Amino acid sequence: SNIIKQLEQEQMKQDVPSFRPGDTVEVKVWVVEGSKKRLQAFEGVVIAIRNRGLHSAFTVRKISNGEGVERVFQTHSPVVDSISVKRRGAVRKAKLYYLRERTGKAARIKERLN
Amino acid sequence: MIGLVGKKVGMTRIFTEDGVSIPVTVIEVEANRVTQVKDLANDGYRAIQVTTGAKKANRVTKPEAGHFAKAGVEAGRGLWEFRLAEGEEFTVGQSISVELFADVKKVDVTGTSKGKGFAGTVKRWNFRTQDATHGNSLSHRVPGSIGQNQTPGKVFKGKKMAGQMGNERVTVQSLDVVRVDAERNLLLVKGAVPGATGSDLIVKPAVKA
Amino acid sequence: AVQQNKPTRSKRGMRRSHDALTAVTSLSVDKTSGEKHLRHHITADGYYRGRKVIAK
Amino acid sequence: MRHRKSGRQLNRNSSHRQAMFRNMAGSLVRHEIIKTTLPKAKELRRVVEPLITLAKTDSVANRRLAFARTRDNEIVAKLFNELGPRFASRAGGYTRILKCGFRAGDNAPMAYIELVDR
Amino acid sequence: RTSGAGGQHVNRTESAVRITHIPTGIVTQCQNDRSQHKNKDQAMKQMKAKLYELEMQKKNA
Amino acid sequence: MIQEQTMLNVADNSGARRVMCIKVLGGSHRRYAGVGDIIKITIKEAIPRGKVKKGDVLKAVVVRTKKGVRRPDGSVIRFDGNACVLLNNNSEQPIGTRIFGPVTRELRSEKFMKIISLAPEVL
RNA sequence: GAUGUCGGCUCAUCACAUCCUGGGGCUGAAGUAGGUCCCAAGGGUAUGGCUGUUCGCCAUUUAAAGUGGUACGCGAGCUGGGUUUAGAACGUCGUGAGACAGUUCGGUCCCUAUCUGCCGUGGGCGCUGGAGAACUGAGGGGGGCUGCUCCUAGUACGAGAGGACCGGAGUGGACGCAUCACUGGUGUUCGGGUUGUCAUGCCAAUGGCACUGCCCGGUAGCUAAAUGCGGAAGAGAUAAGUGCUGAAAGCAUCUAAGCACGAAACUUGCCCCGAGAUGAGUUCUCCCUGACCCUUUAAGGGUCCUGAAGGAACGUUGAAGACGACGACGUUGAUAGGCCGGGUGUGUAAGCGCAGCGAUGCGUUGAGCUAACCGGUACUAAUGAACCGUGAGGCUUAACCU
RNA sequence: AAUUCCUUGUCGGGUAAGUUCCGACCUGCACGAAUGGCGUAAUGAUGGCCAGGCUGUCUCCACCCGAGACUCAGUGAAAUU
RNA sequence: CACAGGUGGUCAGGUAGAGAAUACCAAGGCGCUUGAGAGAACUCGGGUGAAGGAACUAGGCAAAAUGGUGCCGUAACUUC
RNA sequence: AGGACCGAACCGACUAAUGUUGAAAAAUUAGCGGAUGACUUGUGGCUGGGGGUGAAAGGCCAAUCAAACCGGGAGAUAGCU
Ligand SMILES: [K+]
Ligand SMILES: [K+]
Ligand SMILES: [K+]
Ligand SMILES: [K+]
Ligand SMILES: [K+]
Ligand SMILES: [K+]
Ligand SMILES: [K+]
Ligand SMILES: [K+]
Ligand SMILES: [K+]
Ligand SMILES: [K+]
Ligand SMILES: [K+]
Ligand SMILES: [K+]
Ligand SMILES: [K+]
Ligand SMILES: [K+]
Ligand SMILES: [K+]
Ligand SMILES: [K+]
Ligand SMILES: [K+]
Ligand SMILES: [K+]
Ligand SMILES: [K+]
Ligand SMILES: [K+]
Ligand SMILES: [K+]
Ligand SMILES: [Mg+2]
Ligand SMILES: [Mg+2]
Ligand SMILES: [Mg+2]
Ligand SMILES: [Mg+2]
Ligand SMILES: [Mg+2]
Ligand SMILES: [Mg+2]
Ligand SMILES: [Mg+2]
Ligand SMILES: [Mg+2]
Ligand SMILES: [Mg+2]
Ligand SMILES: [Mg+2]
Ligand SMILES: [Mg+2]
Ligand SMILES: [Mg+2]
Ligand SMILES: [Mg+2]
Ligand SMILES: [Mg+2]
Ligand SMILES: [Mg+2]
Ligand SMILES: [Mg+2]
Ligand SMILES: [Mg+2]
Ligand SMILES: [Mg+2]
Ligand SMILES: [Mg+2]
Ligand SMILES: [Mg+2]
Ligand SMILES: [Mg+2]
Ligand SMILES: [Mg+2]
Ligand SMILES: [Mg+2]
Ligand SMILES: [Mg+2]
Ligand SMILES: [Mg+2]
Ligand SMILES: [Mg+2]
Ligand SMILES: [Mg+2]
Ligand SMILES: [Mg+2]
Ligand SMILES: [Mg+2]
Ligand SMILES: [Mg+2]
Ligand SMILES: [Mg+2]
Ligand SMILES: [Mg+2]
Ligand SMILES: [Mg+2]
Ligand SMILES: [Mg+2]
Ligand SMILES: [Mg+2]
Ligand SMILES: [Mg+2]
Ligand SMILES: [Mg+2]
Ligand SMILES: [Mg+2]
Ligand SMILES: [Mg+2]
Ligand SMILES: [Mg+2]
Ligand SMILES: [Mg+2]
Ligand SMILES: [Mg+2]
Ligand SMILES: [Mg+2]
Ligand SMILES: [Mg+2]
Ligand SMILES: [Mg+2]
Ligand SMILES: [Mg+2]
Ligand SMILES: [Mg+2]
Ligand SMILES: [Mg+2]
Ligand SMILES: [Mg+2]
Ligand SMILES: [Mg+2]
Ligand SMILES: [Mg+2]
Ligand SMILES: [Mg+2]
Ligand SMILES: [Mg+2]
Ligand SMILES: [Mg+2]
Ligand SMILES: [Mg+2]
Ligand SMILES: [Mg+2]
Ligand SMILES: [Mg+2]
Ligand SMILES: [Mg+2]
Ligand SMILES: [Mg+2]
Ligand SMILES: [Mg+2]
Ligand SMILES: [Mg+2]
Ligand SMILES: [Mg+2]
Ligand SMILES: [Mg+2]
Repeated sequence: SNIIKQLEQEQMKQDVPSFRPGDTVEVKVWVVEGSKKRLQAFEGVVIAIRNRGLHSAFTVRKISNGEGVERVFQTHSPVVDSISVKRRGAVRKAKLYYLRERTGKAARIKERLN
Repeated sequence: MIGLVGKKVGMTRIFTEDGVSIPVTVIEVEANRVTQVKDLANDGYRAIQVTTGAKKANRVTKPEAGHFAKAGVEAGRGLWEFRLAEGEEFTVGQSISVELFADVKKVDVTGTSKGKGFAGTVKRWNFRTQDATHGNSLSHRVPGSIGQNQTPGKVFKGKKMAGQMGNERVTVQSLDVVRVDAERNLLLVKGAVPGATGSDLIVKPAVKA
Repeated sequence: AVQQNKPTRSKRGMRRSHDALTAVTSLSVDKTSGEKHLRHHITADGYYRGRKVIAK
Repeated sequence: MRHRKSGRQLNRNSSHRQAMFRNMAGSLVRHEIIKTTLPKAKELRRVVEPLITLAKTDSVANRRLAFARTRDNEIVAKLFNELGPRFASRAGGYTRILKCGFRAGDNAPMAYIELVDR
Repeated sequence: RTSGAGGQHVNRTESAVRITHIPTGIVTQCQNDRSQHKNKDQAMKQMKAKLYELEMQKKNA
Repeated sequence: MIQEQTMLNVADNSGARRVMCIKVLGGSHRRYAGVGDIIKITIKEAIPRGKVKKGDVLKAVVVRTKKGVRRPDGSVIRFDGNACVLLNNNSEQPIGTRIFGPVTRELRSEKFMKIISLAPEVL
């Protein structure tokens, strides 16, 4: 209700950039090893977005060292330091789950040039 | 220590600065008014009766109205009792706020679990279903055997069978108190507590510790 | 499965002790036509709460 | 369990329910009062009233939408030419249900459902 | 129970006998007779014969 | 989420190409093994001149799963296949000398420091 | 005048002759690790290969993979591989029909629960005027498992190798309870793509049917693989065992008098049910303060008047529910529908314009549509009434006022 | 071995593990040459074993759509005793 | 039995299709002689399913899966 | 050309589930085999009970088959209940 909505508004981030499925994004996240805390960059195609307020999430898919990796980021998590859109993709679906069966040329996404 | 009566508002998350998401239940604990104090001389045991919330004046019956009026408090939506330790002492009409849990680390939350209705043995007691194929006849989710032969020639009491599941009093123990918000009358506890959204909860300091 | 012994008329009556019907507690009286009707239902003449709701 | 679920199955499959409510909405718009069973009337509210809310605003898109909901140009025309203007100021509740006893054939609870300005 | 037990009796009765020599691990088994006692006697004879055969094999080696 | 009969790829260069989980170690009635868990494997396919031969039984540590792992903030990392790294029965140290493909932070233990150091990328 | 069977499956329940975990004695017990016996039944006590198998062997685990009873538990619960009819064949026997604790291939498993029992859920009356609540707790049930790592400490012990007791912390397996914030499943009630065909006069745009035609996403709800929590600590009395003081028996002696320890067993502590606990309990509050007549004259029956507190009924309903029941609400109202705004999902509707020969693209346009969600809103339906329930509540004896 | 009791014979293959299967061996309880012997392409709703695909068969079940079961109105059996 | 059984011949429209298959239709004929609700267990008939993938079982039973046309190409063995 | 191939009608009946006081005294649903032949089907005919007929199962001969049904001998006989 209003109580929960208030508790979530006071936590939600304010600078989340606009991105859409098919966009290529780079997400800088905080990696804590021993005592040192640094940023690791995960770059790939956004294949799913879940708009749920504080509980918003998005899935990014990349091909790292010959293996397909999908990572689901909680948008307002403090561990997600930064999100930047490196390329705008032109798709017609909200969820690009068909990309899991495609590799190389077949997985190309046309650029949204406007 | 005594507890409080609250309402289950819902579930959320709290993001700590070190990147941890804590699942929390939000409990709206408004002021609890003491409507009666019981002692050894008159009642044989030491406890306080409290009420909370508000009720329709035309849905408060005259017996309830008189009981509230003797205490001099507004009619709440119910009455609950809390046993008193020998140190604790309250007075009729006193109001107790969520600040009582300011220094409490863990709590026990009791509520009426969500009702499932008439439930089968598979759902209610985690019985294993019989084979779905391989000739099985009409006996896919049935209990199976329910006893031995002529000895004892009966079914034992407490046999696990199908029946009403849920809609009963359930207590979850030793939940962390994530946050006590006095101004909003909020108790944020870590984890899930019994009952649906908008149900009554009884929150006590943890008895195990 | 079937009975080993014939049940009695006593047991039959005991079972049927809960089969009794309940008469309607009371009938409402329309404020305009004066006709008795089931509460929250229209009358036989097409009246409900004093208003002619269905003609004929 | 059916916790927080809406819609009556009415001992029918989905396509049958949809067709029956399309027909019943057409009949209710045509005659402005019909006699059906009480559960069917309570379900017919949730179908007919959005049609009138749609007909409140007259446009080609809305007319085609109303046709898709109720495949009858007579009902579409009556909606958009009479019922929209008739119920323009009314917020909701364009229908009322009056319980009217029990059906002789099967003791089914019956009710008239009619337009509130009839 | 013996294999291919045919009848209520045979299905129910424990007639087959197996004898295992713990030091050696050699096992003999008999289920030819309806009587457990006869099967045990025959299996004992076979076990004695197998132990003797093992010792004779060692000596011949 | 690896159980018995599950076929896994090999993330090292020990020579195996396909292995099969035959036991999830570490507890009675234990069902699944996630990333960072040790399983008993048999080698189903191997390269001709590898350090291991088809039909061998040894241990492995699961390093990639399709079910994925979950981080404290609720995030989940999923891979496209199930991959493990072979280990000796006794020492439980990696057999190969190279590790192929990314591994996760769940291996950050004094037990699997060799795998962490050799991994191309740690997530 | 019929008590169906081996094994498996589902579900068990008890014993103890204890497999693990708990306690102890002796040891040919240095430590680690064992042997053996005593106490202890609280919990726990594998997955696979082969075989119809029980058994067994084998692989790999585990703290452990206990031994038994229960019609060798359990077919009006399932199965039907073996067994066990009728077909057929091999070996073998018989001249033959046929036969084989020889083998081989094939071969109908019914029952709508009356009673007891059991799991749940109501109705009636009772509890001594009626009623609404909150309790107490006699009693009953649930729960009770354990690994590994680290510290103590490379300490005690040991020639070395190796390597503790006691105590403390962390993190797991299995199990159970709850919940849906996250990750997911489902989501024939939301959006879209698309094949065939038919129809809406036609175009365009839509609808029907083809398993939701096939699909791709997905709200609410339900849900696990998801994520919170639990087993305890403590106390009492003990088992085997260890003792103290101490005679009988000048010594000795744990015992006879007296005293102290002593375990997952017991009884509590934790959770749930619980006053039909007929021994029906307690507390708080509310309501009812009229007259008359008879009889067999009393816990008697009428007559009139009166009809309370409250309940029930009806209606709108509900994360409550098979029906009952339980909860919310009924105009002095947010109970449901609608409506409004938001959200969410889907993915840029139609119509028009432009480009293109055209399929189509672009713009308008993140457009359109959007269930169960959230916040509001009396527009619709929750009607005044009526119905049940009474009129101060027995006797005896105490104590107190009187 | 549709035949072998002993017997899950022994050895090889296949599997982490194989009383089944395949290849040998010969010690044929109790094969054997028209109640034919030994082969054999093709064929088989024929028996056994193995692999790939594929999956709720299973780990371990969850949700959904319908027909019943449940309630109301009408009619209205049965075995058994 | 107003019974999901059996019962010979003749006729043979459209679109897609090789087709008398199959889908939607025409002419024509029907909605199957109890309904109304609700939306428990359980049974029946379907749909979908994370990770795994025969670990199930006597046995891959059941289910899932494959599926058209044209072209390329196709092993042992063979009675060719 | 073919007791050729694929596949409807047609003829059958290999598997499973359902049903088992059934919709049905042998079926339904999903699959399955044959489908120019030793094929299938209509009408009529003939073979008769120790008889027929049987690509052989003691199968079939009117829901009856190691000797059909109906009537008679007949109140067979029953050391049995
Ligand atoms: K009727
Ligand atoms: K012990
Ligand atoms: K000992
Ligand atoms: K025990
Ligand atoms: K055996
Ligand atoms: K047992
Ligand atoms: K029985
Ligand atoms: K009885
Ligand atoms: K969820
Ligand atoms: K969901
Ligand atoms: K169409
Ligand atoms: K002494
Ligand atoms: K009472
Ligand atoms: K409303
Ligand atoms: K557009
Ligand atoms: K447009
Ligand atoms: K939108
Ligand atoms: K032979
Ligand atoms: K001959
Ligand atoms: K064959
Ligand atoms: K004859
Ligand atoms: Mg419920
Ligand atoms: Mg059956
Ligand atoms: Mg079934
Ligand atoms: Mg009755
Ligand atoms: Mg609702
Ligand atoms: Mg019905
Ligand atoms: Mg008898
Ligand atoms: Mg003992
Ligand atoms: Mg005991
Ligand atoms: Mg105890
Ligand atoms: Mg087998
Ligand atoms: Mg016995
Ligand atoms: Mg047994
Ligand atoms: Mg038995
Ligand atoms: Mg039985
Ligand atoms: Mg059999
Ligand atoms: Mg021969
Ligand atoms: Mg057969
Ligand atoms: Mg049965
Ligand atoms: Mg107990
Ligand atoms: Mg939610
Ligand atoms: Mg989803
Ligand atoms: Mg659609
Ligand atoms: Mg068109
Ligand atoms: Mg049509
Ligand atoms: Mg359809
Ligand atoms: Mg313990
Ligand atoms: Mg109930
Ligand atoms: Mg949106
Ligand atoms: Mg459209
Ligand atoms: Mg071998
Ligand atoms: Mg052989
Ligand atoms: Mg001869
Ligand atoms: Mg021959
Ligand atoms: Mg043939
Ligand atoms: Mg009836
Ligand atoms: Mg009929
Ligand atoms: Mg017919
Ligand atoms: Mg045609
Ligand atoms: Mg057809
Ligand atoms: Mg009918
Ligand atoms: Mg259903
Ligand atoms: Mg089903
Ligand atoms: Mg779907
Ligand atoms: Mg499916
Ligand atoms: Mg799956
Ligand atoms: Mg999958
Ligand atoms: Mg696979
Ligand atoms: Mg197997
Ligand atoms: Mg196998
Ligand atoms: Mg098995
Ligand atoms: Mg099959
Ligand atoms: Mg299929
Ligand atoms: Mg042919
Ligand atoms: Mg054919
Ligand atoms: Mg035939
Ligand atoms: Mg068929
Ligand atoms: Mg053929
Ligand atoms: Mg015919
Ligand atoms: Mg016949
Ligand atoms: Mg004769
Ligand atoms: Mg006679
Ligand atoms: Mg005579």
